[PDB]
Amino acid sequence: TGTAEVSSILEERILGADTSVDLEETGRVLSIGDGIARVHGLRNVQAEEMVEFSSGLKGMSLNLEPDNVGVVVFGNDKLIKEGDIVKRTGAIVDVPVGEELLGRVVDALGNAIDGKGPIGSKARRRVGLKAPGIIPRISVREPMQTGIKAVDSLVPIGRGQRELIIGDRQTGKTSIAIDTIINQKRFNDGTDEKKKLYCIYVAIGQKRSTVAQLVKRLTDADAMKYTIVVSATASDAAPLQYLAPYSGCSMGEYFRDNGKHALIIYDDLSKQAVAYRQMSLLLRRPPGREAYPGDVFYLHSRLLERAAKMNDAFGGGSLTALPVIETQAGDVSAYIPTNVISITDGQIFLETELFYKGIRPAINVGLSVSRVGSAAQTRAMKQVAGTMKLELAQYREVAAFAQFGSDLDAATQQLLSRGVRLTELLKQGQYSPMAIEEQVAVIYAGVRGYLDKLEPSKITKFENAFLSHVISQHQTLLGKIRTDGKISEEADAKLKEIVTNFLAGFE
Amino acid sequence: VDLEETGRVLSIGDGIARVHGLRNVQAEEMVEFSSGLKGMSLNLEPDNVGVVVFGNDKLIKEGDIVKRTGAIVDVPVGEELLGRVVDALGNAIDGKGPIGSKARRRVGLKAPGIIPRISV
Amino acid sequence: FAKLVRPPVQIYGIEGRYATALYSAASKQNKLEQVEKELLRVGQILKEPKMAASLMNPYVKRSVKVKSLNDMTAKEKFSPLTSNLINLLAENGRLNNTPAVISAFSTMMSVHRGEVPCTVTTASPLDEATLTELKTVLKSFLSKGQVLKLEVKIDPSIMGGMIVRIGEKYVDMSAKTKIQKLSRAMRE
Amino acid sequence: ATLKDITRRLKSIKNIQKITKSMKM
Amino acid sequence: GGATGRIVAVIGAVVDVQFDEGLPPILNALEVQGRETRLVLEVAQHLGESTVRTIAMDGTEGLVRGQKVLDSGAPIRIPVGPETLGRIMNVIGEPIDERGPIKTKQFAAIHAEAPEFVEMSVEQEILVTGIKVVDLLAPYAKGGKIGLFGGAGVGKTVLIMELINNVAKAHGGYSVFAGVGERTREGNDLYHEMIESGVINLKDATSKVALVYGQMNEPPGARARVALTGLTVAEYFRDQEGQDVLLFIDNIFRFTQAGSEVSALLGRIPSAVGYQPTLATDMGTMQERITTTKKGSITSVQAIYVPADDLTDPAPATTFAHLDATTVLSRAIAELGIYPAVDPLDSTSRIMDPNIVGSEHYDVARGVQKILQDYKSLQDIIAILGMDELSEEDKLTVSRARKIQRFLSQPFQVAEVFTGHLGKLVPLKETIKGFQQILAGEFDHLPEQAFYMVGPIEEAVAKADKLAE
Amino acid sequence: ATGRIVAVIGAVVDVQFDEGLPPILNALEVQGRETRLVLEVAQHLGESTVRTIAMDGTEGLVRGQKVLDSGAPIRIPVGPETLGRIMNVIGEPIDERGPIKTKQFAAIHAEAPEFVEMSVEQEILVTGIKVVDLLAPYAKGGKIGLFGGAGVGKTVLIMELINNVAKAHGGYSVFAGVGERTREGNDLYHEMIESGVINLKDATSKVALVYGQMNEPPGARARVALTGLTVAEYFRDQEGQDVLLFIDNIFRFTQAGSEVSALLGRIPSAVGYQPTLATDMGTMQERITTTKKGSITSVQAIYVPADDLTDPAPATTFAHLDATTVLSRAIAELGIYPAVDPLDSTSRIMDPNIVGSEHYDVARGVQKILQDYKSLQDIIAILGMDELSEEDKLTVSRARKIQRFLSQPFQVAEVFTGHLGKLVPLKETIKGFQQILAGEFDHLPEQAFYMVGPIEEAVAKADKLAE
Ligand SMILES: Nc1ncnc2c1ncn2[C@@H]1O[C@H](COP(=O)(O)OP(=O)(O)O)[C@@H](O)[C@H]1O
Ligand SMILES: Nc1ncnc2c1ncn2[C@@H]1O[C@H](COP(=O)(O)OP(=O)(O)O)[C@@H](O)[C@H]1O
Ligand SMILES: [Mg+2]
Repeated sequence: TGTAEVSSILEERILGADTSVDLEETGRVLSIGDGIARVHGLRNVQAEEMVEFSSGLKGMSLNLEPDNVGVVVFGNDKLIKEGDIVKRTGAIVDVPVGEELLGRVVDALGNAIDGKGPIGSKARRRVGLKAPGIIPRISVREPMQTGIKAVDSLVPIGRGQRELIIGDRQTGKTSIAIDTIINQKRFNDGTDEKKKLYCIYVAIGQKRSTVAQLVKRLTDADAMKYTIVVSATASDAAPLQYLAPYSGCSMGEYFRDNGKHALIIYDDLSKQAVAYRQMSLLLRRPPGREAYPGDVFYLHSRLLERAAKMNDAFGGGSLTALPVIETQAGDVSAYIPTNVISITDGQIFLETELFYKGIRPAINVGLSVSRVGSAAQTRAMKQVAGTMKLELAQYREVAAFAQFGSDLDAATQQLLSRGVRLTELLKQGQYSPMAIEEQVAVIYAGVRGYLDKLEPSKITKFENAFLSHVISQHQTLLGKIRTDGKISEEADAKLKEIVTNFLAGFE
Repeated sequence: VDLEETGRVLSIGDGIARVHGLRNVQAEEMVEFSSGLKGMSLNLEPDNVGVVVFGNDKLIKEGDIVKRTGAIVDVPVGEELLGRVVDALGNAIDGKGPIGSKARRRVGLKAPGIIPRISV
Repeated sequence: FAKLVRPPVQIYGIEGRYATALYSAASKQNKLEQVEKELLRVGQILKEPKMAASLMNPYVKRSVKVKSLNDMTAKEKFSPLTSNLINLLAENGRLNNTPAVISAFSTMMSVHRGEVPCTVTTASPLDEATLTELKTVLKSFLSKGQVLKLEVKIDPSIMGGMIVRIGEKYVDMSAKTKIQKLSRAMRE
Repeated sequence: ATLKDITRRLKSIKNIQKITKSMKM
Repeated sequence: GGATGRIVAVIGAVVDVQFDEGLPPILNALEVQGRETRLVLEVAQHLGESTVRTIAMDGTEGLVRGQKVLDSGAPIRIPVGPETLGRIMNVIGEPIDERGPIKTKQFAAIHAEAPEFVEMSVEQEILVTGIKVVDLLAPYAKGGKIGLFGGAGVGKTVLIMELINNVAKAHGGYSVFAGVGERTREGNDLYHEMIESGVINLKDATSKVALVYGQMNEPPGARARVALTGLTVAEYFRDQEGQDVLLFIDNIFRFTQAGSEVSALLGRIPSAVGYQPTLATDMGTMQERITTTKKGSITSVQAIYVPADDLTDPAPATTFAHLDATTVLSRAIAELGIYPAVDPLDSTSRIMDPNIVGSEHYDVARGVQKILQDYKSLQDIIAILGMDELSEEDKLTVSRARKIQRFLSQPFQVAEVFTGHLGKLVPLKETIKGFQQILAGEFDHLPEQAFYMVGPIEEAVAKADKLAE
Repeated sequence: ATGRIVAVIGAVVDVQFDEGLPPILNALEVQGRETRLVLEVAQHLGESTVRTIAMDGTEGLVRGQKVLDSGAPIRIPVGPETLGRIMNVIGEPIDERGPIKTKQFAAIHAEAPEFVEMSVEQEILVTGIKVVDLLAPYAKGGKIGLFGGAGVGKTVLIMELINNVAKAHGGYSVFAGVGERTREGNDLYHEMIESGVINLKDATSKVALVYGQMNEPPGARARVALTGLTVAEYFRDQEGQDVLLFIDNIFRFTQAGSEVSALLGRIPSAVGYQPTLATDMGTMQERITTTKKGSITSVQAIYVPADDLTDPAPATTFAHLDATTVLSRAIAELGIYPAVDPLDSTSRIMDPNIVGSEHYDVARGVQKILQDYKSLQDIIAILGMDELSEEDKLTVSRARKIQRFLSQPFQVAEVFTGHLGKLVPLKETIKGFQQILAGEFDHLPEQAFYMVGPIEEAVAKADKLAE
């Protein structure tokens, strides 16, 4: 009943002592399944270790069950045959990292796929290293600005943390990632090393044409200085989609060990869980719940808890993880959304009735929360977003009473009106991230309540005209806001004056 | 020593001690481990006996010598157990001295038939 | 792998797998009857109560089993086929399966001789002239260049008799099944 | 029942409960 | 190369063949002889003493233990060219239209890699099919994976007939239909309608659709790999023909059913709901082979079954992950009476952006979706008390949204026998003007049944005049 | 002994021993690693094969790799030299301040106390918080559980529990973070340092930290409760002290045990969990009971999945629970920090046979008057009789004063807010709420009770407000 007990290796064992295949560095391929070889030999291989197949392929080896090495094939299983010769490489699989990976779409073993030349990497980091502990890291001390006003006001991100974008399929959720990338152009144009940034978009099991659309959007927004795009599409193999987030996270770990800041966007991390379930169930590892095996939480935690700000001794480098989860019709109670919501330090939740109700971007909150999302803000946005969050918290209770709000009292009517103006301030066009200074100005206008008399369909037109007016005329005021970091009574008085005058001359 | 009346633990795992030999054993029998423990020999197979233990598996190694008692799973019984906290096997765990039981009631006999019964 | 030499009867299971390996090895090195008689000598050895009691019992520490079988091989000077066969059965721990692999490889060699395991039921104690003419017509009946090994069994229940199974082909003139065919004919 | 049926039923009665509080106010 | 082997164990498709001389690699083709027809085997795993575990495509009634198979070096090769246009072939490569053999020169191998990242095209141009709810709420893409989901009885086959008619006649290039486990009479009506409409010409080589049809009652190796046959034919019409080609795969859920059936029988652990663990990987291969490249432009409309209207089944969810512009075909709006019961509130588009299509089209589409999404919660407000207390404006937007939702229905030309109405063609600009004219407040007085089964807004005017006077 | 790694699946590696063999539930040092790789033996299958849950990243393990066997189940460093120290389930310090120089080790995987090592007296454990010790009081040997979150003051209440029990009783405490987030664990460590519970300067700290992080395998997360319980069992059994095991999460303990039993090949139970759920919770939750010598007491932060109570992990948890104090944001946005809901906190010890007739009478009066205030608050919000009666206005004034009085200034919040933190014993809470319910202090404003410790300081605050 044994797996290695077949008459081929038994016959070559008892017809005469071989000592010829060496059984330790090499190994002959036994039963090759749909994507998993169970090779015989490799007595000196270690666990999770990348071997190569004589076709010219690679493949990483797990389960070792006392006579057999469970090597999962890094490619198509058409050209691996029974009896082929495997060879050890000698090391757990590495990822070529460096500052030469930037602006070039690569593939999860660290090899170039866009065909515009090879990667000029100088050092290879071992993938799947342990996360840094308690003392080497510190908390979120820098504000990570998405550019989305709803996110940067209500649920801001911190340079130093992990923030799980969660929603149904085609409910924003990658547009927020592309806005998070394109927002960092203005911080990567100039000075301040502790502001400049490196985005890493790890696409796991997407279509490959949408990765081409993603990289064309980033190139014509000139988003290829900050960015690396790691891509393991749906045509690629199951273990190469499994190993894609750890590769990009190793690149980001290179960026945060050397002082600099970085973020990573794990697009379709649920598909990484699906690929791991595929390869484990074909390794006949015992399935846990929904056929996901035991160490799936251990997988996503070992992936996601590598993101933290570092103390001033260990550079000042920080990482920001942004995993992405498709839920199936709001089923937040599934296996993978419950696992990653228990892992991650915040969630950005997108319920979709807001999207088709016409408030885009689709961050439909109340379930959405950031567990550190007050200290990860500039004091301008801290003040304005604190008052704005309390106003929306008073608004969202009474909206079912606002569908019949016409025949109620006046205090509600004022509160619900202010909430409607703020909720239509939070909507924003796609692929146009706002800087912190102008969104502080807009949400300031909404909080101080120079909008309560206007029509609802005229709020967004006011928003665009107010952006044009404040960018064109009052450059120095946005300079005050972005250099002081806050409104200190003179920006307050000047904004009183300019918003009263522009409301006097709007129509 | 003798595989007729004693046997050796092949593999104690999650809740089962598969013990080797033990040929004179009978089904559902309290068979005791030389770790001082008890168990009951459940499913008899032509290679091993599946004895489920009556305690933790931490006290039992592999190849720990298993010995038959000779009687089906019992519990000490009587009016001398009155006033007293006992364990599930009959050992007094209240600390105030051992039990003075003389009889020994089997733990798994059948309910009476419909004739020796009479209604409430 | 190496080209595994095809055995004539595919005996399946674990013991058939060990036996096909041993047959392919002994047919590469072409000492088949030598390996067969050595396996018969091994099967005579391991029915001794001391050796089989030492082997079937656990907690005799498998390394000591391998050492004892290597010393028993080096005492009676086996060929290098069955030496490595007994060592492999000791290393895998399927020394419980060694009389069955001896039976399976004996079956494979008995088909390599060309024997056919003939079964006949006369359903009565038959005589020697009947057996002589039956072996004559059956040896003519089977094939060219193959030798039969026949067995006869009896039972008074099945009336008449003469069922003959030769090489999966089962000719059946038993009076009971004639009454069964007429029974399916009569009920309709 | 099935799962989506009870999800539909809970959605319907949560909406009826909110609208009935609205009628109450 | 043609190495012979022995069938030794037979269960359906799953047939174990023992090779000892030459072992074919995985995903191959074995010709089982001994049958009066040919039998083909897709080689997969090699378990030992060399053992291929193959899946057998025709019915295995009558396979002897110990039969002789022949081994060729083909993944599976099919006749492919301009000769295979007007003819129906099945997955092995053989014609089932009873018109002799297919005389071609070059063949093609069914299994290939999805091409490369550097060959992925980047252009996105809108495709207008003449259907209203498609043209404004989920527009198509010339060079994009169009998918239309639905349960059973929602209208996917009538919609795919309307797309085949209204697009394959409005196409100078070629077409490839792939009936992947579609029932035989609907494909038969497709073949006879194609002959009588003239897109198949039975007299000469003036055809422009190539049909690959595997029936729904074939073993799962013949019902999974027939989609790949359609992919191979339409790849040749895209790789080195140099032609804009469109492929209609109806109905890729038999692919996943076939994979789940063999994975039950191959010896793989069942995944989530009961499908194979290799669902996302296998469908990733066969949905990333089908995309437009820099060499040629190929657009793929996919009729994709969902089981009993359950969109959270993992195979429709991963199919959503592969598309570019889906279209949900619900049932509830046909319980209303709108056909096909299209959900645009669950439909997507990569093509719908204000720079791609326009600002006018985008704003009227988002206005229609905004007023239909608001109509749901407002309708649940209605459902307890009624039309009495909503407001002036609330009752006005309820009636306006209901009028729009009745205006989404459109009589198909191929479905002039289900409703009796003749069926019309609507351009894009007319759909934009009609929905912008209903949102603009022009038609607040006409009844809801005046907009029900119409084409342009002039047809709604004519039906309102017919109902009134 | 010396055995050999022969197969590796993560936290499941099995060792083939050829000689003297460790029993079930034991430790193994895998050698050749740059760190220690401790393993936990259980399952002897043959050739002395033991299925060891392997406790760290098992990349680099080779077949036939030598394993030293240490005997003991797991030895950790316990002692009074462990306070202020962060360790992980090997017993290894991960705060990078040298080793834990202690004298006595102790083995995790110990047993429950015997039936004769029990206390038959349900002594009311008095924290010192008014709302806690009046409406859901604690128990020596309790297994109590707090239902908090992020925005609520869970950390402030935890450090206030540590300081109040270390001052009032003589007990130190241990905080087992099970599946503790490394960001959240680092913030809680800096919070304890800047509050003064942990002192890095001398030997006056009050808590020992055991952080089993999420990035560790579930074999190394289902032992965090066992490790922190072993440290607290040292405090119970060699000082006879009043100890607090604070487990930050019982659901991650159950999830870690579920993933261990999933990795070990066991057929899983109901809703996705392990068969051994009630047994594992039995082992741990019955080691935290009181004895005749000490009074270990668990306060444990508990996560209910899908907001469900009938799920098996809360089913076993609430089978072992005693108090269930709710923390929330509603009464926190009412200004009271933190919003320990009493109306949703059903303590089992609230019984006049156990805590006394005066205590239970006062507690029933408080809970009844706040329930009646919630009903009359609904009616006064809808304005049906607009101040319904003099009795309505009287109970609204009384219970508004009580809700303002349930606040207490905390000593852990003293370092940045000047509201000095008071300890309020049980007798003073009884006297204060009895004199408020008796109508004695009706002539005081409601603001004179917000953030005041005892009742006589609320009198003095009413005097100092009258200016
Ligand atoms: N203004 C907008 N704000 C946010 N998201 C938008 C906006 N416009 C379109 N989107 C949607 O965001 C989606 C991003 O893709 P994504 O949701 O990740 O695809 P998938 O459906 O595979 O999850 C696009 O499909 C697009 O429909
Ligand atoms: N435009 C239309 N007008 C009238 N009926 C339609 C229209 N489109 C679809 N149908 C209805 O759809 C049904 C056909 O369903 P079909 O498409 O075969 O099922 P599926 O959607 O599962 O493929 C017919 O009953 C037909 O009445
Ligand atoms: Mg997407």
